[PDB]
Amino acid sequence: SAPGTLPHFIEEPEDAYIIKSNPIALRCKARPAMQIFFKCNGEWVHQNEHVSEESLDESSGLKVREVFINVTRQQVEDFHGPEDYWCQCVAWSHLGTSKSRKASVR
Amino acid sequence: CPSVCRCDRNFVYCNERSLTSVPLGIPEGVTVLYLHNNQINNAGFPAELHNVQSVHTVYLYGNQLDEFPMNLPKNVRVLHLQENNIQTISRAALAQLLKLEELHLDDNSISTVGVEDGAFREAISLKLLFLSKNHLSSVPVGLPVDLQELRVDENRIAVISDMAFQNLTSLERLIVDGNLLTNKGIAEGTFSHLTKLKEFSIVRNSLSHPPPDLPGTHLIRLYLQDNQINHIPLTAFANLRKLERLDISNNQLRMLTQGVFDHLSNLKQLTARNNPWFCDCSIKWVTEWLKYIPSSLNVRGFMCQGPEQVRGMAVRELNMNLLSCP
Amino acid sequence: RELSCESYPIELRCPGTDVIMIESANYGRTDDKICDSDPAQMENIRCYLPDAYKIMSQRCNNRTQCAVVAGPDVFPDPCPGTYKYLEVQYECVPYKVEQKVFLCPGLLKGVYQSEHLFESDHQSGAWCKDPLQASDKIYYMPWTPYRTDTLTEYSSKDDFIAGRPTTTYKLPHRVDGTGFVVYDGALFFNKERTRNIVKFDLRTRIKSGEAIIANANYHDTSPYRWGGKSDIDLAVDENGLWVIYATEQNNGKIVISQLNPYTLRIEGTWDTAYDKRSASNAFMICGILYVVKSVYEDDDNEATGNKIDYIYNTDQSKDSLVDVPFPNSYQYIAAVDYNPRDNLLYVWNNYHVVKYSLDFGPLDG
Amino acid sequence: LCPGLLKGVYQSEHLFESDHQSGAWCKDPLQASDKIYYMPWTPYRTDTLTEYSSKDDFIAGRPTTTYKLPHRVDGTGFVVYDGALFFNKERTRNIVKFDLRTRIKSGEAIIANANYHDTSPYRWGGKSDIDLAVDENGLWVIYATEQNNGKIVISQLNPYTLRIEGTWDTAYDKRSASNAFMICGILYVVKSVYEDDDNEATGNKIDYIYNTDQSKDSLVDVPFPNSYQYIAAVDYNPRDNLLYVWNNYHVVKYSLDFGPLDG
Ligand SMILES: [Ca+2]
Ligand SMILES: [Ca+2]
Ligand code: NA
Ligand code: NA
Repeated sequence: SAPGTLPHFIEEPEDAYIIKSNPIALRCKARPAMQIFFKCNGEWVHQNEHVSEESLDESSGLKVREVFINVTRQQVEDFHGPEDYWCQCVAWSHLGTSKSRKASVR
Repeated sequence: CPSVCRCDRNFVYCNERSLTSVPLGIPEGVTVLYLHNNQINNAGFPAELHNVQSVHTVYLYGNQLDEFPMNLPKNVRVLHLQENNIQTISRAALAQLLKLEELHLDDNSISTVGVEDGAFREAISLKLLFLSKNHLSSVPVGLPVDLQELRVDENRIAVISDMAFQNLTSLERLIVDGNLLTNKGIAEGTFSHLTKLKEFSIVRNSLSHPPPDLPGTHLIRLYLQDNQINHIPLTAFANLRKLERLDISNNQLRMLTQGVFDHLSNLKQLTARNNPWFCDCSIKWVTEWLKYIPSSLNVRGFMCQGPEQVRGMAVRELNMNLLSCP
Repeated sequence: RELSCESYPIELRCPGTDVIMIESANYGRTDDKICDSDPAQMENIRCYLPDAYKIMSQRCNNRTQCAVVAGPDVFPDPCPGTYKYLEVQYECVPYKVEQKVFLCPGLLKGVYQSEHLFESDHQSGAWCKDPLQASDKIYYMPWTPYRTDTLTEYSSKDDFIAGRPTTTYKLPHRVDGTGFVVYDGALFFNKERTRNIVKFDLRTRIKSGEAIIANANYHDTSPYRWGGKSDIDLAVDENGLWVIYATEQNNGKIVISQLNPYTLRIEGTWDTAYDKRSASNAFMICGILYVVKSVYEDDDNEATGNKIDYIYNTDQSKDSLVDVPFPNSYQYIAAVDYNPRDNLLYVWNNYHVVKYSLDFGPLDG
Repeated sequence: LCPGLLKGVYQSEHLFESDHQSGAWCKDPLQASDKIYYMPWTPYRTDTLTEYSSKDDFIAGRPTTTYKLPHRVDGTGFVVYDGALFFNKERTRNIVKFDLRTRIKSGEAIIANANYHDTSPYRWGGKSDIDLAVDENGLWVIYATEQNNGKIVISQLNPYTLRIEGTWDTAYDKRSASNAFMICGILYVVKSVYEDDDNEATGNKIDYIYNTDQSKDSLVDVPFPNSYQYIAAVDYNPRDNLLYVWNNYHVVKYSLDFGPLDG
């Protein structure tokens, strides 16, 4: 009876900025989602780093999932890539997958 | 010869020209076609490109695609479709390229559901296949029978089915590194049916012990790094009589059961750096084995972590005959 | 001693006709009270740059006056979000320069056969020695398509023939082509499916930088005659580090640019008339390009090659057509690289690992 | 004074596991005191010497005093001779003499044609181009010249006048060598296998000896103990007749065996 579709992002990752060595975490929300994982600078992030929260929104009908990942100062300064420390998020569904905004940590 | 594109001898250069569609004026004497780093979409593909039989290599990496391209040249062997956004793969789009051998699909948005049932199997001459840095939850079922090199690494694979590796008897190299795979996720004797397998690597995964039932008929290289292996069973390495390279470094191993490397006669190298090797009575076989080992086999990585008295030391040499142990 | 705050050029001068002799150079922060900016940037007083002495030595030494711009153009950034300063101590020594090692040998005349090592298993490959470091270490990277990522070190010349490797470096990004070089204990290997040059320090075994070569063709787009994703060659000479590539703006012709080994930036761009696909290989000597043209396996109605037919100077910005005989005992030429210390060519030609002797003229210009 | 010719090196003492991967430690042989001089090695940052009262204070971590050096130190070639520290200056071929009692510099000697700053160091490197050794004969300088084609060159240096009192050239290469130590004017070259060198499996033994009085070289096969792989520095003390070896992060002391085979 429920409608099946691709994951639609509610809270897309916004560009974070490190201040006085205080680690700031990134926010991500998608629906319909069952598995949410981050892809930092072209490569996947470990499962232990991800903190899942499947909070059902009173407004929306389908299942909502929220995952947070911490980005420390040490992870940024040791990174010697060509572009800035960009973070992208991918959500899973019964039909396919969808990608969100590239949030750059500076 | 097109106006916007500048051709050179037997090559066509459409790369980095901000094109949204493939040019019309394509000669019948061109071998390699370059169309990479453009804004070419799945809809912007003329059918006259399919008629050009002379073209065998096509480059379309770093573009803005959504599905596998249609009306690609009829006699193409190598195809490059990486760093774009292909989500869907279809049976009809691969039936047009019957002579396709090498195929690259890296950094794409390829999902397990998006891929049509037996789409890859339609391309009968396909030997080399690359599905790296994609969003694959598992291994597809419809895989070519004559497929030689299957690379499906850096994805989100947690489960592998026994029927997923069917008819792939002629596969040599199999790469599945950088996934959320586990010993529960792997089926009972799924890799055992691949007799022609020469290389197998599962590095940066979550494996609690090496996968049971592996082919020892043609296997030479076996890589198992950054996993959570607690122990290795006696049957896990048995019958692998043709193995030359073995690597079990960056694991969580304390003690190895004696007679585990007894069936590996052809072994030319073994790597076990960074491991919490608790040195007790169980390491007395390792020290002796390393002493009278032939020059042809190198073994490095064995270093003591526990206790504090023998901490940091090398398993290769014993002091005062392993203390009061014998 | 001389000091200067961030983004300000430092002025060094010796009285009379004397020469500056750098003793200690540190681009960072040791004491917080020196610079006056914002206290949020003075919080970290543990900033150090080991390469600072090597940078200043190339410029300030042998000269009477030197004005170095202390910024991201000459000095690479050690830590982000911290105000930096340059603490340079120096003495006043006479105007005596050191010869032969830094000096130009002359305009090339003949490329002859020197040594024949081993007939390696890999057909396409490359091997080069570190010219800056006075050691008998031989690096070894055998190229395999879509599988290259391991550098193999060797202690001496005897260990390279017999087959005794010292250590193997695990490279994170895959290698694209036979254009690999080593400069002052670091590898400038080119990245797979990209136009970026990955800098990897051998001492620390970690990545230190990645530079994007502007408009450069990559991944079999504009490789050499034999192909093999050799779109970018990395040459080292008396001038420094150089990048041999090809752009579509120059219509597939060879484009040469000087790259800084510390800051990882382009310090001048030069365009040539010769096509990269027509060329077999290229090597730099005293800022002069030497284009190789040779015969390969499977050539229909052709015998032309085994010669140096194109030369391009960077200081003069003028090109000429030459006819210097190049040795082609084997057909499949993979990589050709020059070393200023030994003044010999490091050539990989169809499985075989060979070394080539060089001859020059009595006047360069 | 001469105990004899070296027969075999064996494990004796294990003090503590330091946080530094490289360095050296030595005791003053001329002064009859239980003072231990500690030296942690850091690239382009070494400039402090730490003093310890006794053996018990060295393990627990109780330092007596720290001397502030006027110049940066290069390599792991640290040695103490009659209440004065002898060290190699950074980016220079100069031994620098620093008296511990007065806490001021007393001299600087220029070692002729000596290679410096990672030009000709040991197998692991770390700017160990110049190493200092003390024996029954006196003070010695272990280095390498380009005239000898990168091979080990040993010279006797006066601790007072700061001048070369004889030059000796050997056949062994310094980069091939791991560490060198002098006993009764005889050089002992150590060959060892290091960390991250997974290809290596060869035994760590002493394979080269050179006498100064006879000016003749011989090839030996003395087994050297290698509990760890990163051997930083090896120094000899004539008073206790023991080796001060810094292997990896750990700090150890080795026992020596002597023979009567000597002219
Ligand atoms: Ca070259
Ligand atoms: Ca020593
Ligand atoms: Na090269
Ligand atoms: Na010393």
